[PDB]
Amino acid sequence: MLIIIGEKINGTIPSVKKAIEAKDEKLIRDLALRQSEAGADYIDVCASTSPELEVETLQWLMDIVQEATDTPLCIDSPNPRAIQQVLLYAKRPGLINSVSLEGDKCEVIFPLIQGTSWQVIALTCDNSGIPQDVQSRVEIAQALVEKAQSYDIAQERIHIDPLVIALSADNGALLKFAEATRQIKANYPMINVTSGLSNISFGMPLRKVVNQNFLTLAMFAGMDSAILDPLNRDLLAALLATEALLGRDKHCRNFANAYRKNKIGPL
Amino acid sequence: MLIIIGEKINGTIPSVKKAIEAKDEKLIRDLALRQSEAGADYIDVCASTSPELEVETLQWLMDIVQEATDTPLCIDSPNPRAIQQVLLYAKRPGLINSVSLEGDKCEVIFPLIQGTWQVIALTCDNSGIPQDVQSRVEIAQALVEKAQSYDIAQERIHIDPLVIALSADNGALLKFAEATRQIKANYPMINVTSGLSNISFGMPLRKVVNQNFLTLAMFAGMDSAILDPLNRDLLAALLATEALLGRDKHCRNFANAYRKNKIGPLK
Ligand SMILES: Nc1nc2c(c(=O)[nH]1)N[C@@H](CNc1ccc(C(=O)N[C@@H](CCC(=O)O)C(=O)O)cc1)CN2
Ligand SMILES: Nc1nc2c(c(=O)[nH]1)N[C@@H](CNc1ccc(C(=O)N[C@@H](CCC(=O)O)C(=O)O)cc1)CN2
Repeated sequence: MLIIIGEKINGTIPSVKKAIEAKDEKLIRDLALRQSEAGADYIDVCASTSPELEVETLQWLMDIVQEATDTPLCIDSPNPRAIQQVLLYAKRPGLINSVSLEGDKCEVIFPLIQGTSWQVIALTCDNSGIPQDVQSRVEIAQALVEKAQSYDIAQERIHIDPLVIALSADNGALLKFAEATRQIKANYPMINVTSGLSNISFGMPLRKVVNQNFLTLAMFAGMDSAILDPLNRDLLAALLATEALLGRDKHCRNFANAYRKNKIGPL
Repeated sequence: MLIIIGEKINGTIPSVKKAIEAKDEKLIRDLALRQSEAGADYIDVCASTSPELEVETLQWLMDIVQEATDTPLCIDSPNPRAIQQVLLYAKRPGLINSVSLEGDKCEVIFPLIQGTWQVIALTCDNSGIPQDVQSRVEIAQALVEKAQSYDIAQERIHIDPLVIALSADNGALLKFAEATRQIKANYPMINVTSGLSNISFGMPLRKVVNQNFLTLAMFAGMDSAILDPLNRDLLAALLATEALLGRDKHCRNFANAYRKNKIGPLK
């Protein structure tokens, strides 16, 4: 069954930016609870503030989220020092978003989780940036798994993100995401492949439609977890329909339950 | 690449049945036109009336469609004798819906199109519609073999694996994809086709399920489908899925359609 990382608590979204500035606890609790109620397995928290305010902002977001829901945190920062300084504010282990072959991300994050039950998203990039092909992404995923192994981190705890690019930039963006996913899972059947949805549609109209269909496909290609907006009813219906279509919803009960509970459908 | 057989002109849709009984040509003319304008490659025509009226009703439908559009006909009848009696009324080669190993379907239809027409061939026989993969694959081989008897090339045939309701078999889509893989493997030049609505029988939000089934079936290798191209949401899925599969250079059909208002909010 697809693992859902709810994306909505970010500093990039203007309403969330404004709620952080205001210390608007109600808005953050409501995003937390409703993402959980829609089926999120992790609640992403991303401060998106300046460097010097990031750690305090993450701490505030984690405190408020955990008041509202027991669903575990996905700590989203591009600064491993920030992640280090907030890990202890989590009440239970969750997901770290993320590491990569860039700079010292692995050597800061992996000692911090080596021994505990934290999981980790690992992006397929390194110091030269986004890879320019499938093969490069696959080799980077291998290098990530080996590094993780040297700190005793099992492949099961790892969500490889092959950083899908925009379909407007490369019309093979999905055919290349599906190929990297097949090769990575072929080399590591216990590993998890993850993606965000939004990058795929950057540069196109009706981005929600494009995101949905990419999800519908990415699931069929083997994607195990995804960062997405589970408050998007249409997206949630497509998600659950795709779960039933891939033979993961016994007697289509979850889909039927979601409609009867008015989780999906009009409206 | 997905070849669209517009399903609208049927004798089972209450409104079209009333148009046949009322001889309301305008309605049929506008379904032919709108389905062509939406991109249909073939216009399915199905009488769905008392047997002894079927030939005359098929002829009436074929004349009105033809007068309106050059988009070729898909003659839809469960009675091969009816097909035989109306074939000469088509102004140009189209598609015949359908043959199967049931009764004398092949023995009637194949000599009819030998030396000429494309054909949908269902994977069912005198015992009914098998639900398993292996039986359907074997039935398809038998059909391709019998079609070869009349010099009908693989390229002219659209194999329909008759996908059943997901609520009746949760593996229906998985089985579709596997049948498709095997059939194509054996016959790389053939077409695989499906309708979209059977899959969602017995589930709520049928249109949602149908649209995700379409996306999945396209990635699985479906070549043609009988569907409603007047459905704004289904067309937006279809076109987003064409772009995601690498088939819409620069995403130009998707953008063009959006610009023309074809897909997206009706503003
Ligand atoms: N590891 C990893 N982490 C990530 C991303 C990834 O790729 N991989 N990409 C981002 C995923 N997070 C978001 C958060 C919000 C939006 C966003 O745009 N939200 C709108 C859009 C609404 C919608 O489409 O439903 C909103 O209004 O809430 C997109 C990605 C950042 N974190
Ligand atoms: N070879 C083959 N032929 C077939 C089918 C198939 O499987 N395979 N199945 C049927 C396909 N034709 C239709 C026509 C109309 C509808 C239908 O239900 N239409 C609604 C709703 C349209 C919509 O959902 O957008 C309407 O109001 O027009 C469903 C299947 C019969 N012909």
